[PDB]
Amino acid sequence: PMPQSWRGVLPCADCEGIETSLFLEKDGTWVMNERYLGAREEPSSFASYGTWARTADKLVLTDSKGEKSYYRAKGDALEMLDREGNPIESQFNYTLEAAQSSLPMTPMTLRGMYFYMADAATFTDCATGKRFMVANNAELERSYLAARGHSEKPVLLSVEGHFTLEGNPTKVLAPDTAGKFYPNQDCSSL
Repeated sequence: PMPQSWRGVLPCADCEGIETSLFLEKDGTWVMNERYLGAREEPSSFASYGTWARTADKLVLTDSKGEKSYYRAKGDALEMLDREGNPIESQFNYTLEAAQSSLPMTPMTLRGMYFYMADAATFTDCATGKRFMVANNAELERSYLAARGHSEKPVLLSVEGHFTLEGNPTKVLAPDTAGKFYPNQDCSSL
């Protein structure tokens, strides 16, 4: 009671990965194929065969040259082990590699002091105190005015938006939703 064909891509110390496929045959023989993605090696792939014996859950593969290797089949998974039964493993990191890509377009929420005047909207962000330009948007500007009443003062605003590049190439806040102005409050309040 166990499957007879396994696939998977394993880590390559010198490439994108190794396309691995193990085939367990009825006649107690096996054949393995390894293909190197992103190869800089002559034979982009090489296969191996031999006979296999399986104990309870363990599996021992003896190749065409008598060289052994071990696996433990837990479900649909086939784990590579050392002869003691421990799984062979590698430690993985989490590092962002320098690359160049465009500013995200995913909207995020922002809390800031919005201020519009003479076709120029600015938004002093409560969180970083930094102040960016807000892409012109009729409705937003209307609402702002309608909320600042008898005063030319900046109004707290909560809007969804993302940063984009505009002309004058300069960062600018582009709204993604109607705003929600809060006239009486400022950043400190809640």
